[PDB]
Amino acid sequence: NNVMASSSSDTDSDSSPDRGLSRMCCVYKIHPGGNIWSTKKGEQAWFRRRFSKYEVMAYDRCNLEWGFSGKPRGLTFEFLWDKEAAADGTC
Repeated sequence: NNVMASSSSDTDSDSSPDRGLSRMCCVYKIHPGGNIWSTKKGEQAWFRRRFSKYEVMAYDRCNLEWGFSGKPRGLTFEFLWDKEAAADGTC
C-alpha cells in the first residue's frame, strides 16, 4: 500500500494524578508570547492573559479542559514538563 511506520505513543501517562505531598502540575510554554504557564492537575486554573482570564482545568494525565472561557485558537501549547507545586501548594 504505502510505507507505514509504527505510530508509537510518545506521550504516555505513568503518573499518579496527585500524590498530596507532591502536588504535580503541568508546566507549559504558551506561544506566541513565550509565557511560562503552569496548571495544577486535578484543579482548575485560570490562564491569565493580556485582557482575559480563561477558566481551564488540568486533567490527571496532563491535558486541559477549557471551560466557557473560549480561549483563542492558534495558540501553541508546548508541554515543558511535569513538576510539583510550590510549598504553599500552588503551581
